[PDB]
Amino acid sequence: EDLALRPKTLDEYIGQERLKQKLRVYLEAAKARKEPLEHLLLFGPPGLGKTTLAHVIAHELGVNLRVTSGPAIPGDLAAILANSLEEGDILFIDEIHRLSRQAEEHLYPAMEDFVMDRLELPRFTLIGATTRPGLITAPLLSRFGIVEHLEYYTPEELAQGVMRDARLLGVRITEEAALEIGRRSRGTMRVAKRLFRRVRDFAQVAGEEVITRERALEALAALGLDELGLEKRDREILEVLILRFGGGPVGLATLATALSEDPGTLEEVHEPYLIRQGLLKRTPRGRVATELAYRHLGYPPP
Amino acid sequence: EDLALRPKTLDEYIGQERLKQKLRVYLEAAKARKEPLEHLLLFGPPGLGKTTLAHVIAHELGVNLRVTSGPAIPGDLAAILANSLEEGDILFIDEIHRLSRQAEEHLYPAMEDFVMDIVIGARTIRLELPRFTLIGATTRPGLITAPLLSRFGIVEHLEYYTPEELAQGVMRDARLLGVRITEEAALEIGRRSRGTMRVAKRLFRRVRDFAQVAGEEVITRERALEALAALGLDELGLEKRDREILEVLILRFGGGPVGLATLATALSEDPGTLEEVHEPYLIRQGLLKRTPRGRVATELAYRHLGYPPP
Amino acid sequence: ALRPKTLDEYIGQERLKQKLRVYLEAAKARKEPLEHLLLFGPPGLGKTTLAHVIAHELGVNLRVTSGPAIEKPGDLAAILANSLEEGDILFIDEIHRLSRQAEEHLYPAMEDFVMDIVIGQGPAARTIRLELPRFTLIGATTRPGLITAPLLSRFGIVEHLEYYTPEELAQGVMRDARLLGVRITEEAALEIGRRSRGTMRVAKRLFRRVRDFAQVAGEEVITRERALEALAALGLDELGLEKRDREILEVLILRFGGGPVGLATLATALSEDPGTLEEVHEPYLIRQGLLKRTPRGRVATELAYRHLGYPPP
Amino acid sequence: RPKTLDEYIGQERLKQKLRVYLEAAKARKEPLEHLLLFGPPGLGKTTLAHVIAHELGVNLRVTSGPAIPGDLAAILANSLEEGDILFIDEIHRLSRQAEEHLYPAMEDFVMDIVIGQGPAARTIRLELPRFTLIGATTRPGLITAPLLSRFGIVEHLEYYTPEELAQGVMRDARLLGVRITEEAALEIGRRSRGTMRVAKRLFRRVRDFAQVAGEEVITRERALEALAALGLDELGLEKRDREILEVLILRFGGGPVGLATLATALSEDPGTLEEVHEPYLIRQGLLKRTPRGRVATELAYRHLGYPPP
Amino acid sequence: RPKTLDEYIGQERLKQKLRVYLEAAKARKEPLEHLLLFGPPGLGKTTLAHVIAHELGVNLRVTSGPAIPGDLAAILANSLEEGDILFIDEIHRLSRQAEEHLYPAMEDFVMDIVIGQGPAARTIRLELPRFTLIGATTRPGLITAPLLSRFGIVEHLEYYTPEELAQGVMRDARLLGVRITEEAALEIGRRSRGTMRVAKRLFRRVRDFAQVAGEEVITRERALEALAALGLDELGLEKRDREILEVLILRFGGGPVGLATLATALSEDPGTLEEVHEPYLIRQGLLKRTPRGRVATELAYRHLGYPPP
DNA sequence: ATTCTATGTGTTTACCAAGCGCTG
DNA sequence: CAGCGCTTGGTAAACACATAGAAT
DNA sequence: CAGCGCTTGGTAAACACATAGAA
Ligand SMILES: Nc1ncnc2c1ncn2[C@@H]1O[C@H](COP(=O)(O)OP(=O)(O)OP(O)(O)=S)[C@@H](O)[C@H]1O
Ligand SMILES: Nc1ncnc2c1ncn2[C@@H]1O[C@H](COP(=O)(O)OP(=O)(O)OP(O)(O)=S)[C@@H](O)[C@H]1O
Ligand SMILES: Nc1ncnc2c1ncn2[C@@H]1O[C@H](COP(=O)(O)OP(=O)(O)OP(O)(O)=S)[C@@H](O)[C@H]1O
Ligand SMILES: Nc1ncnc2c1ncn2[C@@H]1O[C@H](COP(=O)(O)OP(=O)(O)OP(O)(O)=S)[C@@H](O)[C@H]1O
Ligand SMILES: Nc1ncnc2c1ncn2[C@@H]1O[C@H](COP(=O)(O)OP(=O)(O)O)[C@@H](O)[C@H]1O
Ligand SMILES: [Mg+2]
Ligand SMILES: [Mg+2]
Ligand SMILES: [Mg+2]
Ligand SMILES: [Mg+2]
Ligand SMILES: [Mg+2]
Repeated sequence: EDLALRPKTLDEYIGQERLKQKLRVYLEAAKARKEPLEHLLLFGPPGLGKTTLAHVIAHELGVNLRVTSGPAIPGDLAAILANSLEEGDILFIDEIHRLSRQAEEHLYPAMEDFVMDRLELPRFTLIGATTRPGLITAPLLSRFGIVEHLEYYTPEELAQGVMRDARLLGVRITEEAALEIGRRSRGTMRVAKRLFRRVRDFAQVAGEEVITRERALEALAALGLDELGLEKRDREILEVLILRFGGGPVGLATLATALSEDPGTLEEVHEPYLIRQGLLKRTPRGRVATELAYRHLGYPPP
Repeated sequence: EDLALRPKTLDEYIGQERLKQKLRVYLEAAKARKEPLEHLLLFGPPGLGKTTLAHVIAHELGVNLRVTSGPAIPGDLAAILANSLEEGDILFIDEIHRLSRQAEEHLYPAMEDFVMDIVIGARTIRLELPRFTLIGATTRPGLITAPLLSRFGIVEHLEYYTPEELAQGVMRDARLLGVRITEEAALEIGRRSRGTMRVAKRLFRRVRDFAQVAGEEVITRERALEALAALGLDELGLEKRDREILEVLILRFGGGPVGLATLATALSEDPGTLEEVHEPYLIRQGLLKRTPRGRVATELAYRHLGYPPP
Repeated sequence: ALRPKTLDEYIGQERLKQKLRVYLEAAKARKEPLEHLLLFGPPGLGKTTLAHVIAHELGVNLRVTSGPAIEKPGDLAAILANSLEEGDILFIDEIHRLSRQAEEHLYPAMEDFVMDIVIGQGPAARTIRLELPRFTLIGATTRPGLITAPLLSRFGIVEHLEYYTPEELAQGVMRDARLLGVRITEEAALEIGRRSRGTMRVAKRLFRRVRDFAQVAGEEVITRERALEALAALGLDELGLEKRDREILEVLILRFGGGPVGLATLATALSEDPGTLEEVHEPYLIRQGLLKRTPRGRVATELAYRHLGYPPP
Repeated sequence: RPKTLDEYIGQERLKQKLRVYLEAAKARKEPLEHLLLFGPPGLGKTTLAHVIAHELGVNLRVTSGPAIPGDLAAILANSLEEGDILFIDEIHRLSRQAEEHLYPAMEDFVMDIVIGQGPAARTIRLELPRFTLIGATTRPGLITAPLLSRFGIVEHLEYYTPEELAQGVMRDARLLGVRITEEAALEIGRRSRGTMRVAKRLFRRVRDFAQVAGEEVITRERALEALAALGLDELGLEKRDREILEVLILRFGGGPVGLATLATALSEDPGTLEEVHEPYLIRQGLLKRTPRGRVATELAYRHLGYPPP
Repeated sequence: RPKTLDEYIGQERLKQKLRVYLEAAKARKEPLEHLLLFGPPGLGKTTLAHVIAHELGVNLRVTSGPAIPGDLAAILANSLEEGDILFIDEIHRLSRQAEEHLYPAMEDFVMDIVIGQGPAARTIRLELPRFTLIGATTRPGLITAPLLSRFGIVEHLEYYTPEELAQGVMRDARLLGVRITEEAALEIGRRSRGTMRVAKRLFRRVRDFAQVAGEEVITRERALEALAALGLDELGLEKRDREILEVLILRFGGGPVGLATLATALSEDPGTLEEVHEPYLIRQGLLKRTPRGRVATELAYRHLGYPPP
């Protein structure tokens, strides 16, 4: 029924250790003096645990959470702040970058002092989660007390997440299988959950009841994933670059035409992970395959 | 009658073996747990069977399917999601990339958790949607935002077809239309296609027109070859313009690096037309190379044109 | 000006006419609408007249529309759902000018003959699939590279218009004179066609100017000499070159010896932006064989030497 | 909420023909013709619409006149199946723009929809399923001739009787769990103005009096003292209407008076006197509207126990 | 909430002349010429406006650019007194309609008022008292030449030194009742970016860390440990800016990169990188913006402990 | 209901630089 | 071996198109 | 004394002017 298995306690939250230290310090300090938290902002690549952390913060402060969104919302944002906002409650605006300039101009004046345009608003904390903080206007971006950045997870944390999701769903999986699924993940929790669900479907169709390590490996091979998590399309991109063009500078148009691919999807979907993993370089004369790409595909380095 | 005859079941779908070997597993697993399929994205070059596969998936699941177009639809998408969604029904959007960047933000909270953020009036309220499936087919996945592209549970790529699969498609279309055709004629039409099902159907229709005008009743191999030669297609599907491009490259410029503007002006052709209409298939077949110093004709071009290698 | 009404009156595109005749006959025999057609080529070759001729041959109606005319998808929906009957032909000139949002509304309209529209304007908005009659779309464009690949793959028949031989331009000029009441001879028409650049509209323009010159000269029949004098007055060589192209060739032959000159050096010598010399003057010179592009520079061919009355190398 | 036509209280004359029309429509497997229901306010035309829809076995689309021009297309194209029923309460309040968009959809079942929106864009004609439309207006005058011309069946809602009002009071008492005798409900219905809302309100007030009195059953007499304490006659006039008649008869001799002088005498707003109290003084034969003023009829003299003029 | 010019923290260069202008205007019993305050955002121009108003002894009317065209007329008519100060924060956001209504009120103290609400109607010229208008903006570019020409005094706000930021931190600590030493406040001010809000926020974070540690006094070592736990460098660069510099220098060799490639390498939004992290990397000499991409200067190499190019 | 203004986004265009061959 | 010429590729800066929020 | 002529007075029904509202 539910596949987005969100943890509810900060102890169930897994991977953001250096963020968790500061968050625990701030939350203990705010609870010690019976004072509401400062305004908080979360940003990072998609799928890393912004909304989950907002809900966990709401639970840990022990108050209610009022969830809204930027696309959902100028004259509207002045209503939720007073109509259904209690003292100490948290207002969570997910995807806050989409919020209008006029709507933003009616939000930060109510952030420094809890009054609008007098009407006394109760003590409240604003939590904003977005992928593009650069779209938030400087006046609104300057009244955020805490600004935090979400980092990529290590394979062990991804394995822990896979095991927890398996236990909640009711699937018997081994430590090594979860480690393999986490290793093949792209440092992202959502990718790990998706890969685990695909392996679960493969095992269920095959009739297996326990996902042993070899069963996980064969399921991932059927999915078409390397030891680095590369799909078939990424491997084909690297192979075309190495063979058809000698691995030297190519360019976006030439490489896209050779691969029967759109240049935009080659540049904004497939390339970033190869660049992160060190299998590709964006030389000013074009794209270049690194020695790691040569050795990963079983080719003699130049 | 109809010219876009689509298969209805996964058995009639012809040549996506690698994709089907996993799609069958996913559908069987979804049916076993009595749960709808996780969200799906189909992408690839035009003419390979994305919309047909979406309809086939809808038929296989047994649930209804609602068709939407990406260019058709920011706040509207909330209305379409809320008004006309039933538990298990598949929602299908073609050209999902054409959705504005503001209109996918509304799809963000309704794909991982099935609850929407809407404002009434009062204040903000949360509308809980039924457990549905969204299928999106697009040729440019790089125009879909990263969060939405991450919300998709299953992402698949449509690859090209072998000549035998194109021949099977031609035979199926012929038996559906009411035209008799030989195995070898269908194989020739498939070989002259550019690995695309739409191209194969179009070539078959042109050959049928030629044979019907000529008065022939059964399209044999010889009649098919005559019709294809009348169209002006080689054994690799090259037209006359492609042969002209290769001949001018080999003869006038010596086959070496030339460039785009020079080669286009030597042809009295627009360079954009040359690079976007004729060049990609020549590159795919191996008859042309985009070297850093210009366009170069490969040895395959020399052998195909019947010219001595340099 | 004057439009032919049948495929026999259409002057001089033989391979296209041979390909098109069988398609038209087959469509007529099967009592079915014709496949979608795309006509592309350089301007002035007769795309719109071919569309009208095809519409007359099929015996159906023709609705003419322009690419920039359709600003919004609502206009396209109104045209497709109301103005068109079963088997009618809708002609869009300069398809590549269509906006991509409106260009992508045509994929279902041409493949499935259904159109997806959102109506309701608020919380009551919902999607409808307007059914469409089995119409036919003919599209004319000069820049096929600006048409999206899914759209270009949906055209059943795609054809290219070629330049006219001087004899065909002479036949067109003679037809225009006969339909206009003039008494031009064959040699004058052939000369007017030769000075043309393989285009019909320029041939008609030149014939009309020669007619004006001859009429004010008092002659009742346009002889070859009168046509030559009128064309020289208009400023055209025996190959149709203007004065600017002629002086470009003169400068290249003299100031640089006719050898590899390069684009920048020649442009500076001629005091021209090398974005006008390359795309307005060079293409026709290369077409006529008067100029050659070399990895070292621009080379004037021997035919340019002979045409300009200069000694051979 | 009644469901079948036999559960409806007291529209016997209308129900007799409604049964025939509905049976004939069902036998042909064809949607019923468009229906218009006239009647004074307070008689329950929406309940009759619901009963008709249930009898036909078809869903509803309820909408009032002043609801939102273009929303008519939305409501017609969103949730209308084959033979669906659309009920437009207060159909004389529709705007002229919204009125000149419905009769195409009544005579031909085709609606023109604005598709481009925004600036002056084009429209498309769209086909709708065959449907029946029920209209309910209390002011037939504001219904234009073209709008009235497209309605196949036109019927009138008449005032109830003391017995049907008594049945309604019994139904309400049974729903609320209050014990009431037949004659008490008959008295309550008699003192109502042939309207269901008035009968229910009177029953609730009598219930309050009886409950305060600590009585477990409401009999005839207890209803009588409750209605006497409410200040009501055997005809339904309050103390204010009796005061109006007595002022008209005694102070002015019953002759023509005029709105301003009578209102000044009664210390009441002239509009309040004209639009709240007078309409039931008329319709009972107790008052007249002469061009020279307001006159009291002989029925007013008889009712108040005064000697005739 | 500072009140007088002596209580203001650190605009020594501006205060030295502002005191003279205020004294000269006060001695003449005449309001001072309209003043325009330039400066980067976050430096506190509204506090200086309040201080100026208090020193002149007149009332202040706070207004912003997008306040509501006719609201300017109201604020100029009703709430202006002889010598009153009208402060318009964010004055380059003022609409052109309100733009071509304020310059007659600055050069002649007369304004036209629309009297016929509704249709076009007519206007009447009205006389205003002699007042001073104080404008504040961060972007001088959007100030048109006619608007800039009518300001008698134009002055610039500049970034504070670490010592002035330390004084502000001490004032905030005293207001909040937290004991902090001289050197700790100096370190907090040094690790800020010449802005008061940054210093206050850093002080609050150090306060949270010290309170969790259960320390009654924030000394120097506690401040240094807290600011190290925040990933702050001696220049105030966070971990993300140092990572940007490291990626630019190591992965790309420091040469031109471009926004898209660098953002892809950092897994960041290009607009986020350009508008939130780059501006302080510049202005410190650690980054350059070439037409061929972004380049790391020698200061970046020296700062990160890397060998020079 | 139309007009106008803004902002955010998709698409195109104009430098600028680097590299390979010829050169004389 | 030191200009001259052509050819590719990427980076930033313009356009042009929409929506939405505005007043009239 | 029984029409004819005038003079007053009140009652209801029209106008005409505003606002507000809505797209
Ligand atoms: N520490 C964690 N433990 C368990 N699950 C986690 C954790 N962090 C993230 N997730 C999972 O990450 C998934 C998606 O991330 P969310 O927390 O829902 O929001 P988000 O990741 O910010 O969204 P996007 O699409 O990446 S912008 C959820 O299904 C969570 O279960
Ligand atoms: N596997 C298949 N079996 C049978 N017919 C097929 C198959 N794949 C494609 N076709 C036919 O090919 C034609 C075009 O295929 P589509 O799926 O409509 O195009 P597409 O894949 O959606 O690409 P576009 O233009 O980007 S939407 C239709 O007539 C289909 O019936
Ligand atoms: N004949 C009836 N039988 C049963 N319940 C009725 C009847 N008439 C009205 N009601 C009740 O009246 C309520 C609905 O209001 P109605 O009085 O039906 O509206 P209406 O008849 O249109 O009155 P007006 O004049 O239009 S406000 C419901 O509780 C019905 O049960
Ligand atoms: N120099 C200063 N001396 C004392 N308090 C100051 C000073 N600068 C700012 N403040 C405090 O800052 C608060 C007012 O906000 P400011 O920071 O002054 O707004 P601002 O000066 O306009 O900065 P920005 O860039 O416009 S957001 C009050 O609490 C003031 O006490
Ligand atoms: N084959 C032909 N026979 C006769 N006239 C022609 C022929 N081709 C072109 N023309 C004439 O030349 C002109 C070309 O313009 P038109 O065909 O309208 O647009 P385009 O510039 O796209 O060709 C027309 O006026 C037409 O009369
Ligand atoms: Mg986002
Ligand atoms: Mg598509
Ligand atoms: Mg054209
Ligand atoms: Mg009513
Ligand atoms: Mg500001």
